[PDB]
Amino acid sequence: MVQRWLYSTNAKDIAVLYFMLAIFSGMAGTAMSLIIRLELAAPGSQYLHGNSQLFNVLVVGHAVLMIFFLVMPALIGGFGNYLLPLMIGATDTAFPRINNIAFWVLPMGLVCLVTSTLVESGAGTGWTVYPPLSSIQAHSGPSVDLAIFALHLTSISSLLGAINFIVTTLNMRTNGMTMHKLPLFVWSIFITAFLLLLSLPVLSAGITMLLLDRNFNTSFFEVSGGGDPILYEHLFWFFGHPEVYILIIPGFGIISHVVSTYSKKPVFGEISMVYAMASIGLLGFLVWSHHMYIVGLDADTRAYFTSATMIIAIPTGIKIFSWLATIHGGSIRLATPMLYAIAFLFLFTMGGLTGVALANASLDVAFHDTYYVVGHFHYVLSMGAIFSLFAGYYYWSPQILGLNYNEKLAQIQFWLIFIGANVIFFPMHFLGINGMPRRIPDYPDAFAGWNYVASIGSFIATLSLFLFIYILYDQLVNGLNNKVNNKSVIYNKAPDFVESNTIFNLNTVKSSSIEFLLTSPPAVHSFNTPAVQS
Amino acid sequence: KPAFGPPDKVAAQKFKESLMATEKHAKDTSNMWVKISVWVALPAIALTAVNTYFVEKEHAEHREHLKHVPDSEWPRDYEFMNIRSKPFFWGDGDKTLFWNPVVNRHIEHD
Amino acid sequence: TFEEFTARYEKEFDEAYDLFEVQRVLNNCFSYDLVPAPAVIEKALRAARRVNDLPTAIRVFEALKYKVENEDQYKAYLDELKDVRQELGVPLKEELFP
Amino acid sequence: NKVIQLQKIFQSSTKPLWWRHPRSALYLYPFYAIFAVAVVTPLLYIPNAIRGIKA
Amino acid sequence: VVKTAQNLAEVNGPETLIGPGAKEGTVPTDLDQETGLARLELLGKLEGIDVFDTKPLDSSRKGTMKDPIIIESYDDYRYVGCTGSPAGSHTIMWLKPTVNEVARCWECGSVYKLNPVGV
Amino acid sequence: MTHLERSRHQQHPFHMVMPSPWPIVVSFALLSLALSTALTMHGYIGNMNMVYLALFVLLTSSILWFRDIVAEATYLGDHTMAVRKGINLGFLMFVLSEVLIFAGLFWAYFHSAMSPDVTLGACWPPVGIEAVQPTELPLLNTIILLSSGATVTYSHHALIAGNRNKALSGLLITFWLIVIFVTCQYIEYTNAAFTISDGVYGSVFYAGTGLHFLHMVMLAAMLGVNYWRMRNYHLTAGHHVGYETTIIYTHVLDVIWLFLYVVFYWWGV
Amino acid sequence: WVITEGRRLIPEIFQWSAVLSVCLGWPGAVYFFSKA
Ligand code: HEA
Ligand code: HEA
Ligand SMILES: [Ca+2]
Ligand SMILES: [Cu+2]
Ligand SMILES: [Zn+2]
Repeated sequence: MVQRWLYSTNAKDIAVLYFMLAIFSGMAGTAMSLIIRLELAAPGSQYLHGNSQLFNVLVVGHAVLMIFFLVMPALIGGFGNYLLPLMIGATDTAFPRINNIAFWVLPMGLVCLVTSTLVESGAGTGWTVYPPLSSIQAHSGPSVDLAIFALHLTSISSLLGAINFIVTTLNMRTNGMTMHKLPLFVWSIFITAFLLLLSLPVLSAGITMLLLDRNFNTSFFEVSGGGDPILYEHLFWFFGHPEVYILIIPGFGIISHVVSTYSKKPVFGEISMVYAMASIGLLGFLVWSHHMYIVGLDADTRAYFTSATMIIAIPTGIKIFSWLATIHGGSIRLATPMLYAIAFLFLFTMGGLTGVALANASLDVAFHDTYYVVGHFHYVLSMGAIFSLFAGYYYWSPQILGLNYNEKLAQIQFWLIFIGANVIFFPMHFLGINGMPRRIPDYPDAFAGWNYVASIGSFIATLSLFLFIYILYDQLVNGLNNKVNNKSVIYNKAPDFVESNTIFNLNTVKSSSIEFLLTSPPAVHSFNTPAVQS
Repeated sequence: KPAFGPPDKVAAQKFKESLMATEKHAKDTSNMWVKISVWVALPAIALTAVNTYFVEKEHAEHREHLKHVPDSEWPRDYEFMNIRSKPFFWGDGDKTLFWNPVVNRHIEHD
Repeated sequence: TFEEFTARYEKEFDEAYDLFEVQRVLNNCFSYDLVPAPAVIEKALRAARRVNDLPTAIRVFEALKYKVENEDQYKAYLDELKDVRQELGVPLKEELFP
Repeated sequence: NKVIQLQKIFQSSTKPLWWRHPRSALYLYPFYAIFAVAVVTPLLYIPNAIRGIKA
Repeated sequence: VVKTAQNLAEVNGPETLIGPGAKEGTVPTDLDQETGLARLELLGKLEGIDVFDTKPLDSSRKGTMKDPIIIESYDDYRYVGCTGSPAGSHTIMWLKPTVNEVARCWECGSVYKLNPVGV
Repeated sequence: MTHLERSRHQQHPFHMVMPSPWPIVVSFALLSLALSTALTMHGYIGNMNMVYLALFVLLTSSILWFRDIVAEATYLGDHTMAVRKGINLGFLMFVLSEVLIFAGLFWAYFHSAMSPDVTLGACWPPVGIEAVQPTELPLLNTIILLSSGATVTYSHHALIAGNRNKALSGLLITFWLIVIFVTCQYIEYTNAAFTISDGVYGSVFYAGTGLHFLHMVMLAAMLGVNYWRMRNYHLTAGHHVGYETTIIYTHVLDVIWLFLYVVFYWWGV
Repeated sequence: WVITEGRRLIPEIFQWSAVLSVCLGWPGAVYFFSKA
């Protein structure tokens, strides 16, 4: 009905809408990656005739669709909207009517982005829209103007969503849930919302400065007029480095919850975990210019930014070890979410070691703007944030939807995506150390070796995505039959050693959150009488 | 059936007296700010408005003197003075939102 | 301490009024890092007889066999517990062949 | 003032909140007429801009 | 015909809560122009009553099968969180006491029987 | 209270709002504004009659959103004590974001001021710009804004005290003392020698004060809806959230002006 | 403790060296099989 979906006020329906928009944009953005790989498979322009445009435009579309339209609406708008009220114990959000406008301004941004792509110019500027190239003299069409308007819409959506989560967490908790006793996912969402609140306005200021400079004649970054194109870099990256932490902090809560349910032992040192999670968010505001090492800064500020960025590894490492200490003694259940979590623990540590290798300003003069950095951030994004998204889906979907998903057909998808992504993103570090630059459509012949191998691996991941789509179809259709036959696994916690099969069937869920105690699917009005803790 | 327990009767007379205490504190502190307004704010505005009024008329005669004689033409513009990368869309090609033809000219020295 | 540990589960097992509590206490006794003393195990056997559950008494040694970690120490527990086990009637898993 | 008699009207109305006040018909009907022109006219110029003809 | 409640016991839903409006030339008070759930809360404050319950559940006892801890709810179920007799002894285990069923707290052993007052 | 009566009421203090069409109507009005503005900037329409239409629909829809909020707080009465704390907390988190927008504008000023560019003069302000004189006219605005914070304070406490002639008079002076700020700022803009197109100096100058100028016009509108609601007996003596958020807004907006008076006027000449 | 730990530890180091050599050393196979 129109009223239920066009006039939505229920938070769960808004979460479903966020999910539904994320998959469509996810499929749209992962086909541009396929075309990019097909264009980079061999030297020479093979598929796109000679157009260097429509290559940069495709890269911009891919990056924006993957970041601002898949991970943001799924981790924050999809999981955050559906699960934070339930684990806290609130019936819905504090501002239920702006929660709808936090979503409905996203489809308008898609229209602005598509119509920007369809205008004769296009926006071939990168996701970092630097002023002098995206000025009015070099990009003379209305294309990047429409691209900027999409960023404003996403920013306003994220800001209004972030204000909602801070007030919801602070004064809508149940009768026993002191701020000291919270689930870790809620803590991650809280810290992420606080980072967004303090980081978005600076991006808005810089982006509006760029718009006014292109159309209102303000020497904001115009060289002829005293403007500085490097001020834009400061303004943008002040939102940029903290941003790489909005996309991973809610990814930490998912892993924290997954590894302590299929390993039947609670997390080792939770208070240190929340301390480390807050320290990464707080201290990420002091390291933004490591993205600006070679721009010509002073020698002494480079030393400061080199010393401050390595401190990031102290709390981060604490999270890596404390994850390896909560699985040491317990009993391990190797299911699909556990396989995703175990893969995450390895691939994210492989990404972080390369990251600390990049943190030294004296060495970054050899690894900047190469495929080395691409290989780096594709480990923490395509293997660090995507994997926790798959793990979260396989973790909560049977509880949310009420439909099981044929385990053995999902482990095949896991192995395919594992060995497909490792093929794409491991050879990149070899291309980067020989000096292969970024953002080029065609490369010298000597680089043709690992590029072919990486192009072969993209088809494996695309096949895994197609298999995942089929898994979705087989879950929605005849998914009620999956828990009748022996295709799926019903219980996420096996009985203990001295626990009989007839006593496990009176205490089925031994969980530390309200999420798994609710009916499947959860009711529209979940909490009439408030729940009591401790 | 009683639902709630026996009335506290101690939270009451501590909630009903704070309201009386609150309105009493707002009653006299309001009188303090009225005294500040009349005896500080009002004289301050009167002593700066009469000063601004006199200086403003001194500027006004200067502004109308500009129109009388172009004479030696308007001062030349530095390389950063008038920026016309893309003409304005609202009306003519080169006029900003607030334009005072008396003081803003934009003459082109070709 | 170990003696404090043994003397406090010797009291927990003596107060277990159902089959849910007996299987809850024994899951706590074997959840600790230390392997329990043979005095502890004897009281656990008495509890199973009190709540009338043969299969939990069988799982006591099965829990011990994986817990004791030594092939001779399992025999050490075996020898001292011969009298109580034979008197009760608990069969080992290998003898039972299930 | 009128708040008491306005309270009795808004409550016990069984109508959408923007239709409860008796004077609401004056705002809503002219709004949807102007609103339609506002969100449909810019959509007509999209194909004209894709071709490149400037009006 | 209908008069404002003037007390928490005379409340008969919403119509009684409505109040007498402020006289012309005076600043309205809350006892004059409150109308709904905000007024019902205000009526409770004037007495020694909190209309919304925020008290956690007791840790005084353990609670056995023959002496369960009674949890009072307006529905056919509720959610309770156990941490032990000294609050915080173990990790929280969420339970769902319902009508015709009691939660057992596999870690600690506490028992809860729902008390269904309502409807 | 009987057990039967208590079950005929909410068991929680939070407010459940009915489905509404304004979150999406505003969303569609923001696309028309975004899509019409992108066209008129480069032609493709011909005149700026569609931009005005988009702004009118954007404003009118927002008015009908606020029209619903006052109805459910004054006639249906869904703002319990817990709901009132969230609204105050939400506004405090909204003014912090507003401050950080200004913090990005002070950063843009200090970047070109501490080390002035070479295409400019070696100095700051650039060569040939007649900057606004801090003592003649802006000083009148400084005294006016401070006096606004003193007359809204006793208007707030007079409302608590219980007399409506002093409360109503405090807002009336407050509104007209803010309009004088807007008209006096209008006079200076139309009498200034330099424009927004005058290099980098005009960009940072008119972006800091211009953003404040656009915020003062929205302050007068907020003050105007509190005079209608006070005159028609909406605001009570112990429950006025639409007025508390207005007093915080005008006090915060005076601190921002004092900061803009020290660095853009005094320190920049 | 030397007798018990030996039966389990030392075989795993050999299995350890195999898997890690696969995840990290796979591109060596492609280069040798036919760098061509
Ligand atoms: C989720 C996304 C994400 C995450 C989590 C990170 C995490 C880190 N990143 Fe970065 N990064 C990006 C996304 C991310 N990054 C993106 C997208 C870019 C490119 C943007 C662009 O230019 O287009 C980028 C670019 C980037 C640069 C700029 C490179 C350049 O442009 O030249 C630098 C510089 O130092 C950097 C460093 C780090 C460091 C030190 C961490 C640390 O957080 C990592 C810490 C991890 C570890 C320390 C390993 C785990 C810990 C242990 C195993 C314990 C033991 C550790 C020790 C003993 C040290 N990455
Ligand atoms: C979330 C962010 C994200 C994701 C998922 C990806 C995924 C992929 N990307 Fe990358 N990429 C970026 C962010 C991302 N990328 C950014 C920011 C840049 C920089 C752009 C610039 O330089 O301006 C970039 C640039 C970039 C380049 C370099 C372009 C250049 O510098 O010129 C290449 C080269 O091959 C590439 C390829 C791929 C491939 C083959 C995949 C995938 O095939 C990898 C496998 C992953 C999937 C197939 C997705 C599976 C999941 C879903 C589809 C969602 C549904 C699932 C759930 C809801 C659980 N993208
Ligand atoms: Ca090619
Ligand atoms: Cu960074
Ligand atoms: Zn317990």
